[PDB]
Amino acid sequence: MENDKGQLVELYVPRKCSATNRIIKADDHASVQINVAKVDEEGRAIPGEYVTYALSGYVRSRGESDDSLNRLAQNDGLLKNVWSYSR
Amino acid sequence: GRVRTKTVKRASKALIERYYPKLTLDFQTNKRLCDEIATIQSKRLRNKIAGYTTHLMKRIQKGPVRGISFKLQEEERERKDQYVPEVSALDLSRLNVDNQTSDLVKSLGLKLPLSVINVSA
Amino acid sequence: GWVPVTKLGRLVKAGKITTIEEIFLHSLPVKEFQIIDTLLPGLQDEVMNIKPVQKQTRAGQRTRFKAVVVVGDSNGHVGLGIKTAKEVAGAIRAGIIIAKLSVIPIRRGYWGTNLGQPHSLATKTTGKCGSVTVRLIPAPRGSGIVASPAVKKLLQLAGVEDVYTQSNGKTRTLENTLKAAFVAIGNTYGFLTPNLWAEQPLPVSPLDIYSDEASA
Amino acid sequence: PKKRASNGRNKKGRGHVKPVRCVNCSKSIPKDKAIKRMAIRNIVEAAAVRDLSEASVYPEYALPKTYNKLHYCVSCAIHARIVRVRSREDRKNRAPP
Amino acid sequence: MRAKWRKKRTRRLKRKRRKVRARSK
Amino acid sequence: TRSSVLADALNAINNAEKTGKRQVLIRPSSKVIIKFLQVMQKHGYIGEFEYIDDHRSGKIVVQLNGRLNKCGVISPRFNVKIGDIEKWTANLLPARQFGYVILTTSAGIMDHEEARRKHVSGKILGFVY
Amino acid sequence: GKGKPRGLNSARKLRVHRRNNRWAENNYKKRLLGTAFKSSPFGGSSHA
Amino acid sequence: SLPATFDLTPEDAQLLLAANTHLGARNVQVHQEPYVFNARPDGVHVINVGKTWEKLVLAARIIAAIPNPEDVVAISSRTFGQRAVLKFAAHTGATPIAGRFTPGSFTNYITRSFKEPRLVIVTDPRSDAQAIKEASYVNIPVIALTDLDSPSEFVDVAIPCNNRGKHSIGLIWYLLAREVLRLRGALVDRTQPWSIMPDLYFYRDP
RNA sequence: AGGGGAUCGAAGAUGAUCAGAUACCGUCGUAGUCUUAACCAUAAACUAUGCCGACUAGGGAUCGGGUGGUGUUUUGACCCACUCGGCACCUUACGAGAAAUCAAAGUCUUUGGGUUCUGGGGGGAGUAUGGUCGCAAGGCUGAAACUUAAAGGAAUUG
Repeated sequence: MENDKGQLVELYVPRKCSATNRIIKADDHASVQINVAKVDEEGRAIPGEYVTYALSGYVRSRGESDDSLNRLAQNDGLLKNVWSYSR
Repeated sequence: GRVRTKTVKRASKALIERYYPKLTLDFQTNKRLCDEIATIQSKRLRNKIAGYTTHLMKRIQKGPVRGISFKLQEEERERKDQYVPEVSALDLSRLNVDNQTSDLVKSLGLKLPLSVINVSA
Repeated sequence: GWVPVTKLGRLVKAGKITTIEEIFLHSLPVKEFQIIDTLLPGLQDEVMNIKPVQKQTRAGQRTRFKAVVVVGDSNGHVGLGIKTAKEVAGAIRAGIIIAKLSVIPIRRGYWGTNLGQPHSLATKTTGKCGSVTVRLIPAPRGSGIVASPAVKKLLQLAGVEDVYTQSNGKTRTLENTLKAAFVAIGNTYGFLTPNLWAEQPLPVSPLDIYSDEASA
Repeated sequence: PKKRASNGRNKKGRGHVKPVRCVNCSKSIPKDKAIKRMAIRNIVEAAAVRDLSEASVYPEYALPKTYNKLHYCVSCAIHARIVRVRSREDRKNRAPP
Repeated sequence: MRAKWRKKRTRRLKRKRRKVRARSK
Repeated sequence: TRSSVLADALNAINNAEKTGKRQVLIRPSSKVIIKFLQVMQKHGYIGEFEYIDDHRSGKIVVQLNGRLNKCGVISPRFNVKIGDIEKWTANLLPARQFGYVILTTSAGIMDHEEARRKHVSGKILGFVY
Repeated sequence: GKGKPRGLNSARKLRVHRRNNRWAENNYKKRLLGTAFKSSPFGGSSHA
Repeated sequence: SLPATFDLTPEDAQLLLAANTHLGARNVQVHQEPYVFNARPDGVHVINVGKTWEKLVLAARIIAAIPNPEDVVAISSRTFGQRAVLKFAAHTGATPIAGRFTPGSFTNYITRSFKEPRLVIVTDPRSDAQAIKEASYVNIPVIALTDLDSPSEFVDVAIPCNNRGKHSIGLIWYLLAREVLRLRGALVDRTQPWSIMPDLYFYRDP
């Protein structure tokens, strides 16, 4: 949100859940942010680097968090044969 | 009634976790240690504190008691937490698997020493 | 003096967290009232109402007091706090602390053209506590805060300049009207508008990038 | 307010349930609401078993049993300690003692 | 008084107003 | 019995998005449903969708994203003069910078801001925002 | 829906229904019956 | 994508089926259906060991992400899992919570048992519900060893496995420790086996 | 109005308790209880919850029908999986509610699927009067003067 001459007049831009694309508000205290470690050629984690995800409180409370991470992980290559689209 | 209060139960508890080697199974000796080991404000309280401690040494003789840990018992505890058999219970003594279990091995594509046996409800 | 007892409290004193926007952005829990006031030193407080309350015992009525407090910046941050205590002074003192721990932001946009600075809410929002329902609609410039005396104070201490309000239900219970207004105004950041549709990368949590400093 | 979700009886999908009479006070209570117990006891009580065996003109005579099913209305079920007032959370329990 | 017995009383009252008025009619 | 198929279609879409699902199946299809879903699509609200043929008025499958807040119908389809749109939008739109009200005119099914350009008006159908 | 018709051609039921339900109001009942001119000692005047 | 050396090796498969990690509960809940392979007669559902291992490495990778090792907390309230946790916290740096979970560990900031971790692992969500529920107030990720019928509310990575077997519970804890150590460089070669036998993680009945 | 009339039993009669007991308790006992022909049209007639339609969370048990299993005992009975239509039940809160609670009482200030019925502080009053139905008891429709600051719902501590 900008003003008549291009200046951003918004306090801050909130994140959004990966599984649902909904805003993660300030006091959504069930929400999480996972970090998945990348691996060098020798099969060892690379310090300080991740493939990051966020999941909203709603998803986690319904029990869909496990399935939604399987979808996202497999897409990004972090898993091979965990998720099948046809149920 | 002969129910001790918490100021006695806890004072005796503190003595055992810090002075197990020196306590004995005898009231009179334990009476004199509590004078050299703790500062107590009366003859009456001092007798009661020592009396319970004797009672607790008797318990520890027959077996360990919940709520009291001391240098000797914890050392013998950790020693048996390093136990491990000669051969794993997972190691092969001869592996059997159901028919459906066998199908799973095939799908994954692993070669294993499978024996199949029948199964029913 | 102050000695932290939580990871966020340590980083804030050490200066690694400088603005309150990082806390809201990552939704970190706040459990030390010193964190809020080291980042928003401009807060001003207000006690809305004080009422007595009694329970029954064999030897008569046990009387204790209830105080409501609102703290805010008049620049986009507010909080609401209620405490019950044996003395009136204590209820107020503890109410300021509970209110501060619950500071939330607000989203201010325009009613018409995007000329000048924001002056009103970005969208209609509703809030409900008990039976009271407070609804805020955008209003043009020069309208002012069209609301009852109790709710007007909360909106002034939030930074909204022009706003309409409609209420339904038993408004006379002031704790529920102020709670309903507080929920309604915080929902302004939950509502997704088309100007946020863009995808932004997730920032790395401050508690991870300054990991060593948080430990001690 | 509503105290029980079953209305204190066991009627669902039914218009009417014919009534029975309590065994202590002789009052009509619908079958599905009545408190019902089964009292099976040896005909010869325990303290008399030895004398009857010694007196039997047979060896190995099995003691006959007496069977009956008893219906109580709520008022007489409370009094006879067959059922007792029970707490909020503990009312929902269905499992016998 | 109990709602049931108040209904009964009113009914017995009407029955009598119904026969005192029948003298004139 | 079934009175408005559009009311069913938007109800299904709203309920699914509200609970997180990323797709829906709306049955039966209709021309007015396709035309409504193209306006929703043209502004990014829904995404792709497909029409399953079954010789019996067909089914549809809609791919959603998190954008949609509420989609609904206004029944009965009230007559709207040209100058009364400014009092319909002010009633059922979060603000006057986004959101649409879709109304059927002789020029076709259109959102109100395309009806202002073309200078047309007619019956009202629903809204999306 | 709710307990009223919504159809475009349902206006008559909404007029007549409401007309019937205005008689629960105390103000409406007194004014139309005109009980001021019948039972009020002042007959509807400000002073007597 | 992971190097091909991470696939399920035959040596590991012998361990997994030996410990009966592939024998599931007689009931399955909808969210766990993808982890089921086929239904034997008698109703026992065989868990797909392939997805068990693949999920196991991903859980290991999230564990290796947290910088300070003391911020990973391992809970196990039941007897079969307490020894496994104490040794998982030994070889790695995780802080264990064995025995009973004190309400207010993650929420009350003046209790002597206050832990504010970055990841928690639990052996059985049904019995460790207090830890998982409290994990939802303070934004704490959760990993859990999950049987086909266990609840999945507030659980992010579920490592499907038999959780009613003594050998099964221990082996899964043993395997994670191995993978986190390897990722961090503690162990040199992924090819060779580890020199600590899995029986160190099992529960002694006397 | 005929028939039947064993049991229980408004009325009635009695014995006892009691300050009184034209009540509860004990014993008698007519109308009634049951059937045929014809009236009445009522109830806490209750799920205190209108009907048709779509959509939204998890788990097991049961009634009817159908499909697959040559399952097992000697396709009848069972057993396992699936499906349609019912009577319900357990767990939970995305949601609703003033709460008690509720898978509908949700998809309602982000207010519109179709439709019918009813209510507007508490009393006077479901009363008076006028109609209409009934053999009668009575049913349906149903006011006004006057009076009043509270009646009332769900939970909390005593």
